[PDB]
Amino acid sequence: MYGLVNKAIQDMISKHHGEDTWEAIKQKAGLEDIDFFVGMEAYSDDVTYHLVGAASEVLGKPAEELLIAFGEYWVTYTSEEGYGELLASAGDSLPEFMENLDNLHARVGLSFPQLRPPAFECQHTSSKSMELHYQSTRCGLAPMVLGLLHGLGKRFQTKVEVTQTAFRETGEDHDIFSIKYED
Ligand code: HEM
Ligand code: NA
Ligand SMILES: [Xe]
Repeated sequence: MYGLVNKAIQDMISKHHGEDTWEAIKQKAGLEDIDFFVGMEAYSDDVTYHLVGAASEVLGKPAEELLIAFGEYWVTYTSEEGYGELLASAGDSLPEFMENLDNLHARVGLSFPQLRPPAFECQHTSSKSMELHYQSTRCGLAPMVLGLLHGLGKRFQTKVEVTQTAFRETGEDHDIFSIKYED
């Protein structure tokens, strides 16, 4: 994934647990050979998977719980590290935001030529609910989508309730989430 993602992980861990913990996790992840992540440079997806697993071991939290926290953090992080206007342009409510997500990644994709973004599709079931279809080239990030939806929730001052109804992990085609929302 692009370094921006790994910088964000480093930043979340450092701010919440301190630099000493961040150095232990980096060492454990097998990355001592990397002084710093380059935001606009492509890295092997392995770098990120090794960091999550090393953080899970060192911090004693399941990888899935860290991915939910990272998903909320990403909403705030991008807005403060050069992408606030891009975010604002994708809208001012949770559902309109999700409709634009493919289009937001296409814009991100101008500047990150080698991006493999997720694909998201909405089916609106009412003015207060939707089904969200998530398809990805990667495994295991559905829990990250749960935290991102909560970050967008805090962003738009909107109560959100998210329940996953289908799992790529239990053989289903792709992950589907059921979302209820409300001002
Ligand atoms: C301006 C804001 C954002 C920027 C600059 C950005 C950029 C990125 C980048 C660089 C990646 C890594 C992909 C790669 O290296 O191939 C990524 C992945 C991802 N992004 Fe976005 N992103 C933004 C906002 C969001 C938001 C708000 C969501 C909320 C759903 C989201 C959903 C995801 C997911 C689930 C992935 C995991 C990759 C996958 O599933 O295959 N992004 N994004
Ligand atoms: Na990576
Ligand atoms: Xe992300």
